[PDB]
Amino acid sequence: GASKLRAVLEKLKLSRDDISTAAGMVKGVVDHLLLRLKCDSAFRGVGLLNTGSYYEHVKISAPNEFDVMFKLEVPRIQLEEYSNTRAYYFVKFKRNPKENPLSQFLEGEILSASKMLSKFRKIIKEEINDIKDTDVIMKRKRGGSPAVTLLISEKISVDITLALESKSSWPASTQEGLRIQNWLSAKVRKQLRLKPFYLVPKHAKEGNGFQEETWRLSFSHIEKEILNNHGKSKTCCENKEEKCCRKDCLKLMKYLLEQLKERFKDKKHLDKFSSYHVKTAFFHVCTQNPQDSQWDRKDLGLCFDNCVTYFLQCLRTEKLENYFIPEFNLFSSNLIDKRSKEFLTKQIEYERNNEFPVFDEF
Ligand SMILES: [Zn+2]
Repeated sequence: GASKLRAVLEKLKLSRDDISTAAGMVKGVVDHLLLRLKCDSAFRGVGLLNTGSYYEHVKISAPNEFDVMFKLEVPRIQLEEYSNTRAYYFVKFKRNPKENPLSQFLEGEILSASKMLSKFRKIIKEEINDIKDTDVIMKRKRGGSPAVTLLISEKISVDITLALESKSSWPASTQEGLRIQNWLSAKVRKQLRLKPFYLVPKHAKEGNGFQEETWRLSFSHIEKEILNNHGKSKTCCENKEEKCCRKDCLKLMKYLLEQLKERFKDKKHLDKFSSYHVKTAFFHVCTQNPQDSQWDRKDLGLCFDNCVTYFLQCLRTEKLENYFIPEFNLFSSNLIDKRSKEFLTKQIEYERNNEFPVFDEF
């Protein structure tokens, strides 16, 4: 019916106009840090990957939560796959034309993420002390995950991820991924694979067996491009007659998971599940439902139910392929325990049967 769902979207947007003030505060700090990082020998070519102000909001429940990614271009990269995981690689250099300033970040022959991150945190920490025009402090240490957490005016938090940039062709593991031919045409897919790919140092809970010095592929820039150009029609959501509910279904699905995680934060068995699992499942639904008529504004309740049931199927069958790397199973028994998915399945099933009481009125 979406009468309830519409009411949900209306309160989430009222908080995003309040964000614009804090968004400018993020940009000011980010621009300042980039200025210093460029003055460093190793971080000479750093910069923002995508739109700096108002970057990713992993939490939509928390407007104060901010996510930022820094790109560092390194040419002539030799990627060695780690144990056929297909999502994690070792970074090596080729031929050594001459020693690079990045040689201070490598152990043995592989490029160490720990060394690069350590100096990265030190340079940032040095700067926020020299900033008294804007009250900022650094959080420590969040388990060791690459994200550096800063806090502006004691209310908003900003996570800064350092990523490597490669303008070479996408790895072989992404060959059969990004299947958007029926949805966004083979031309667009081909254009997207011409874009550079990115490497991100491993998570806090990696989890083993990981050598601790491997890097994970990142295509968040492609995901954003798809989100802003989601329609089968080139004018989708550019006029009143083509206002689909794709983005809304993604928000509701992300907000559902967050509300569930907040509800069971004492057990910490929904913490493995992140907004990226939801985001991954959503892209698959878009692939299975490429027509814009399958995402009509009037069928918001019906469209959201499809996203829910598909996510349920992914839990039961324990299959959730990475949208770019097919052989990478996000819901594999090695990444998340089976009891966790069954727990999440039961909770979601309860929400579907009782018209999602966790959403509203609140
Ligand atoms: Zn649209």
